[PDB]
Amino acid sequence: KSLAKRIYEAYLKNFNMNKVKARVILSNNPPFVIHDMETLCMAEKTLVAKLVANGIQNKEAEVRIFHCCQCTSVETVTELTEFAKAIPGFANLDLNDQVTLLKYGVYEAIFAMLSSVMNKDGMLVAYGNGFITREFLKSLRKPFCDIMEPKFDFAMKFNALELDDSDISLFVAAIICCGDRPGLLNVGHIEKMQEGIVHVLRLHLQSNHPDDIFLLPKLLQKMADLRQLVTEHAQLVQIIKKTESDAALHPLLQEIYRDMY
Amino acid sequence: RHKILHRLLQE
Ligand SMILES: *[C@@H](/C=C\C/C=C\C/C=C\C/C=C\CCC(=O)O)CC(=O)C/C=C\CC
Repeated sequence: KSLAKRIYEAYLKNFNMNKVKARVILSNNPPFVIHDMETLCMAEKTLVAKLVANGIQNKEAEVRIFHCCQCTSVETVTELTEFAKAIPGFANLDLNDQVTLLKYGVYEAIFAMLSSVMNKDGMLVAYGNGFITREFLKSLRKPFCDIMEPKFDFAMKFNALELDDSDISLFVAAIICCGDRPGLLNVGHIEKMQEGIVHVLRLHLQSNHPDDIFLLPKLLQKMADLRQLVTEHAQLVQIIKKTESDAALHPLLQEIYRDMY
Repeated sequence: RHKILHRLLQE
């Protein structure tokens, strides 16, 4: 019972974006939406964007989006390591265990986590300051279009559940710590951790969503689906670095990506 | 092999 709240509390501090806020905003002005290249350039120009993007100058709309995407990943991955630390008994794990879980984990956790800002119409950007059309993301020249859509497809089915922030935190913690990941020093401590974290979900679902008694099976399924998406994501990212002269990968992202697929 | 990640945890 203590474990569950501790994850919720840890999750709340670490992540700027939570489900309530994304849903709520969607309040003097609505988040500026980008449905077009023209709109993107103007959105790109504005003071907030300039402040928070690292001042990217690439000259390719598709290239800038892919680089702009990266700020979110680095930002999320950094937050994920902190979340992992908060989880009881994660601190214990050996550096090979902690790092290995994170490298596989960070992208799986994000995709489930990404959903809350996501909408069938669009996804929130710049801490909710901006909205980008799903159509517009899909329009971008290959292979840049491919990355956003399946994540959205997963997002549509995943959103439907539907999970409070407490639910996610438990889900996320489970994703982060997996016995299966390659090269783990100890299988038993992670597996023991998973059981604890996963058990909490079971107790949690019964009080929280009495209306759905089957949530855990469906929720568990998502991890298998998520695993494929990271594989699919990884393969795509690899394409860009080889195919495109222009695209650039953050040092942290390279370490995570390398050896993952 | 994972400089950034080791640094992140240790700080
Ligand atoms: C830069 C332009 C666009 C940023 C668009 C999307 C990034 C959001 C999420 C990406 C998440 C994960 C990436 C996955 C990966 O690459 O590995 C700045 C800009 O103009 C937008 C700012 C405000 C909009 C009003």
